[PDB]
Amino acid sequence: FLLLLADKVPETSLSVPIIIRYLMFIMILVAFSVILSVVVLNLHHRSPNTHT
Amino acid sequence: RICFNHQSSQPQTTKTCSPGESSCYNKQWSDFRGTIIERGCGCPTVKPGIKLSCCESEVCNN
Amino acid sequence: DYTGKIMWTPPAIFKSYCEIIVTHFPFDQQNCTMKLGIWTYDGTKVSISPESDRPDLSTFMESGEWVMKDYRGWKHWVYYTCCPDTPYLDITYHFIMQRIPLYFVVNVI
Ligand SMILES: *[C@@H]1O[C@H](CO)[C@@H](O[C@@H]2O[C@H](CO)[C@@H](O[C@@H]3O[C@H](CO[C@H]4O[C@H](CO[C@H]5O[C@H](CO)[C@@H](O)[C@H](O)[C@@H]5O[C@H]5O[C@H](CO)[C@@H](O)[C@H](O)[C@@H]5O)[C@@H](O)[C@H](O[C@H]5O[C@H](CO)[C@@H](O)[C@H](O)[C@@H]5O)[C@@H]4O)[C@@H](O)[C@H](O[C@H]4O[C@H](CO)[C@@H](O)[C@H](O)[C@@H]4O[C@H]4O[C@H](CO)[C@@H](O)[C@H](O)[C@@H]4O)[C@@H]3O)[C@H](O)[C@H]2NC(C)=O)[C@H](O)[C@H]1NC(C)=O
Repeated sequence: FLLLLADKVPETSLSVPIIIRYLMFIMILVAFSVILSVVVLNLHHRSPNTHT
Repeated sequence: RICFNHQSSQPQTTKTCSPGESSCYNKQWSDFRGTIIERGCGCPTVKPGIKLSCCESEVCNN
Repeated sequence: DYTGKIMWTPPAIFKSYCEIIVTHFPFDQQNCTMKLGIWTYDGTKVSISPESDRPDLSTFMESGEWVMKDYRGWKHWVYYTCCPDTPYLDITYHFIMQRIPLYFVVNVI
């Protein structure tokens, strides 16, 4: 979707358009979902031979 | 410390270099209209088309 | 005016060849010039002289991608080995331009 929008957004540096702010919000949210899923899987695959 | 600072075929004129400078240079190159000679103080870096000379005497860059 | 003094102020779109150092992009500063001179006459027939030490930016439209840091104009006298007492004149205006690195930090970095 970022690629899709790369050719339609003004190339000025006095502010960031609300649509790009929304896309970065969603992107960072997906990234944190990835991080916390890794954490959940790490907790799930623990055992007494490795962790107390 | 004293160099020539005139250009091309202009009447001769000299300058006193800064304290600690010992050299004098002579750049020559040709543009679309003719040949230019640049005389001054020091020894600079020149692009690979210029005839650069440097001398550590006095008034020896003519 | 009745004394013969002429003031002519025509518009122009200038497309100048400006070297672009890209070592520090998108945090780069550029030094772009505009060399002007009389084409067929030498400084003994047609002399030129700058009106002020630096360009007029009183009605300058702000850019959005660039910030004007400094600007100056310099006049040069050039003599050739062939012709000992004929100078060739030119005024060169330079503009030191700093880029605004927000679009590229939010979109690439
Ligand atoms: C961004 O990019 C820009 C473009 O690249 C870049 O611009 C450059 O900026 C620098 C400044 O930082 C500019 O350098 C200055 O240029 C001035 C103009 O130079 C030309 O004119 C000189 C004067 O010519 C007259 O006088 C001669 C005798 O003095 C005569 O022989 C001439 O015939 C002529 O006489 C006419 O005028 C007289 C008075 O007006 C009059 O009496 C007479 O009758 C007649 O009408 C020339 O000497 C000079 O030529 C030299 O340089 C060229 C190469 O450029 C050589 O090939 C020549 O052989 C020759 O050496 C130019 O044609 C200079 O005046 C100015 O010099 C002063 O400052 C320097 C500092 O280094 C001193 O070394 C120098 O002695 C001068 O000192 C005096 O003034 C300073 C303050 O200014 C002070 O110390 C003290 O008062 C001192 O007495 C200087 O060099 C440069 O030209 C720009 N380049 C351009 C525009 O292309 C810009 O910096 C960049 N920005 C960045 C990177 O930040």
